[PDB]
Amino acid sequence: QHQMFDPGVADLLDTDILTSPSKRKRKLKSTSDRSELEDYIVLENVYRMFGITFFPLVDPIDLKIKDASGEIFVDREMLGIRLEVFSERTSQFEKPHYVLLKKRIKSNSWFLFKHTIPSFIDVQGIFDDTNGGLVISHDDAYLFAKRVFLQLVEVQKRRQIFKDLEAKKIIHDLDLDLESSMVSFFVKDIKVELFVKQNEIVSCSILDDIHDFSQNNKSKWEIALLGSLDDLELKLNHSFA
Amino acid sequence: KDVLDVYIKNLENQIGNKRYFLKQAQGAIDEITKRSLDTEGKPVNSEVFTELLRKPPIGFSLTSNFLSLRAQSSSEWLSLMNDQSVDQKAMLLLQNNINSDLKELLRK
Amino acid sequence: PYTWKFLGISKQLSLENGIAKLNQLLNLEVDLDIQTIRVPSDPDGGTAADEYIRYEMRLDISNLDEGTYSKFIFLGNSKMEVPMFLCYCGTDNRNEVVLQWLKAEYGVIMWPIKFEQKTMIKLADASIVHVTKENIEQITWFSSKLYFEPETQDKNLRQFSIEIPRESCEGLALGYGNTMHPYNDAIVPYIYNETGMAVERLPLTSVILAGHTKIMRESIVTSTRSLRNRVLAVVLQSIQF
Amino acid sequence: SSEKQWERIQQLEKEHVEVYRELLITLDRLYLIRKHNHAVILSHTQQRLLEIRHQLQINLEKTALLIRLLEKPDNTNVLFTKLQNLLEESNSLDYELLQSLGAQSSLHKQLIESRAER
Amino acid sequence: LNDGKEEPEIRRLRLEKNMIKFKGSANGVMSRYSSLVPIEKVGFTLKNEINSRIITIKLKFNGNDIFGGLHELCDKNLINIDKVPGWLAGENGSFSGTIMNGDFQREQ
Amino acid sequence: RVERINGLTNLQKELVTKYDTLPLLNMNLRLSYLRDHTYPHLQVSVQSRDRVHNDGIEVLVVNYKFCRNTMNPFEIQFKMFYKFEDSTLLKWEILRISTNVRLKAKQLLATRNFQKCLLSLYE
Repeated sequence: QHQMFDPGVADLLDTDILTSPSKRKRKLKSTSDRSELEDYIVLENVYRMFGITFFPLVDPIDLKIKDASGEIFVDREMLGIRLEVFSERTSQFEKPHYVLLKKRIKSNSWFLFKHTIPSFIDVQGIFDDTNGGLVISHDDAYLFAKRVFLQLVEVQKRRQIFKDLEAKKIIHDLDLDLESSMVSFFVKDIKVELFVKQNEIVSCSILDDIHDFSQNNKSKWEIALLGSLDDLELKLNHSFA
Repeated sequence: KDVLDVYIKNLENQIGNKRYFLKQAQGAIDEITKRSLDTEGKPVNSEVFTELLRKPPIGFSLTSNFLSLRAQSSSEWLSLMNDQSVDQKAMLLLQNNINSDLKELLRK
Repeated sequence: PYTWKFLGISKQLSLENGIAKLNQLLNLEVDLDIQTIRVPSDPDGGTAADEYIRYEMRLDISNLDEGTYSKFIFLGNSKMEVPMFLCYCGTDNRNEVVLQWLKAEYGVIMWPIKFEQKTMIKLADASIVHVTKENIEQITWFSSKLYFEPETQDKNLRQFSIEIPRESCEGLALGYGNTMHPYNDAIVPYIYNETGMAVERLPLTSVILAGHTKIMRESIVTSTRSLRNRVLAVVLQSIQF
Repeated sequence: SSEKQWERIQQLEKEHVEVYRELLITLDRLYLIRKHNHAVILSHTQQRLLEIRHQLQINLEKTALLIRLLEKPDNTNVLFTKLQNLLEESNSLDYELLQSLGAQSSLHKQLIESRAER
Repeated sequence: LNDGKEEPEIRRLRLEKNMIKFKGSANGVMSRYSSLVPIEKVGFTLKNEINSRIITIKLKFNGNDIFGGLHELCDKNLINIDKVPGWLAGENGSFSGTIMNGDFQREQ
Repeated sequence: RVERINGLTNLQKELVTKYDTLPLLNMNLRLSYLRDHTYPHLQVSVQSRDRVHNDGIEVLVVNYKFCRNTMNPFEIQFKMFYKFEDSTLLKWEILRISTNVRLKAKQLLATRNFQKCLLSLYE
């Protein structure tokens, strides 16, 4: 070994880290962690395979000190919810949705602080309805979360079937509102206006005028188009002509 | 990047080596000065100092900083220097004008 | 309505010695009062070096407006490195005439005065305080209004204000406890705690005590015809270096 | 790019030499206090001779790696290519400083003769 | 409040801290100060209880982007980031209102 | 100070460094929020996990146990294949079911959209 230190200096100065980097690498800092995160998140995938998915969250400003132990704590708890829907149309998942809840200072009860859910889903009203508005338990929070999730699935479920109908050329081009409640489409040359609740058509309108499209023909077509959405594809294909 | 990556890693490891060297060194200083239980100091013998005067990437660091610090500090000196010359010369020509003006006042 | 402007004096001129040549210069005779005052009588402010000597000089051919009412104030003290300053009010240009006489007569050199933000806060503290005939301090509360005007990129934040009614000021002062300079003692720390804002550092432009005075970058505006003594003492202590 | 790491070293080398110098300053008088248990009172001239020796050690070490890099100017190490410019500047800058340092004395002499005249 | 003797990296992450506190993302999802939706005017009114006494502070801001300007002041170190509340940072954007019990309430 | 954080990070330092608002990435925290705060009494475990690197396709067989009724919990096992890239599922298969729920759950499991099946079994 060369004189990293003089032999009259290495006599006292410890040389251990130069004999082995372990003594030095001990301070600087593994294989197991990278390989076990593997299976845990694979299970986390398997849990995102359920759709309704609580996820954690916090707010920065609500952190303070306990003044004696020099330790930090959070004033107000915060819950996060992630809302994934399986898109059978693509075998992938749609861009998720999130809703976030905070605790009141005095009441020790949740309140709706921030959320990603669009305004046509009245999340505040759902929250105020849950347990009379006194949302406390995580079970009440999951009731609220399930309600909003079913309300989102009731949108994706309509969008998926309508895009499927478009894909197979059962209908010509179409335009959709944001929540897929009012939808307009040309079938071959006839065009139709629909207004749908969750899973069901509630009103229909046929606009085009055709020689065989008498008022009685028009009326019975418009009436037959009502009902559950699952049968719409079948009955439209049957009424192709 | 790899050549600079490997070199930064080697120099960081050597920096850590030097940190441990300094820490254990100052620990030795503290313990052997504790052996110097008295506040007084032993006259460092010439013969002991003589035999210390007979026994003893690092250089690239040494070259790089001796040279770079030779770079801007020089330009700063001449620039601050030349900045002094230009305005003190301006004082001098104003100085000579007043002297030249006052020189004829003296004749007056 | 009563504005003011302050100038510094580089020598402790005895103004009474020279009154006559001013009088003939101004074509009128001016009054000259003499007061030896003890303004910072509080114990932490001091009990020595309080012996400021105050001069009231007036150019009143009449007193129908500020310009005619325009009255000068000289206040000085021999222990003060720059010994004396000057105050005057109104738009009357005879002020300029007397200033010219001063500088030409006593060989004295004079300059205008500015204020710092902390100087402004101290001056505002000095404005509210009053002393009874029993030599006892007392405080009169006014609805303070801090008014800032920062410089920011693209005029992102042009100006902003912090208005504090009488009740909030009094409550903050009482919460801090019995004190004498509430604006510095209590109000500004409360603002900083609630907003993280350092009022001292921020670019203050004015401090307005509603119906009482306006304190500004270059001048003092006062509801009363005159300035109480602590104002002048604070000014003098601000002149120095 | 590589410039980030290059500048990381441009600061870590200042750290490295600062620490190497204090390490020498600890080592030398640690050996001296090893010879005598309380040899802490090394003199001003003794300290200065020690400093001179350490400056000569700077000389030898920077010479050593200058030899390492320039004895075979192969330009394989990208750092060596930067050290070339870093060496070029250090000796290119010198002439202006020398000339201005010389000229200011004459300018100040002009000032002095003007003051004497005055 | 107490108080160049500084180095790049920690300053970089301090600026990132200010960025996220005023923008929500390290990359700064939309200059470094322009905000998503610039706000020209906001009026706040704090109501806090001290010693069973209610205290009112009403802040009024004006400009082209209030929170961008406040962000600039934070960068210049006139305001402490850790003590800026959310309503002052820009949440509840475009809504002037009263804050009681740590909960924002839109003005009627 | 400056720190590097990931899914394994201690929640305390994530919180102390928390000046953003993004989801907490602490991984067992997400797994717990899934496992015993929105799906309590759902004891699930992945039985096999090998990925075919040559095809680049993950292969899973994952076993569930629904233990609301601890006197007779019912169980199910999904095999499952997804692309491992572009986020797409290839197929999934129910390898195993406890007989105690076989018929009563078969119609549900006959339906696709696994989300439906799993969370409906839960409820």
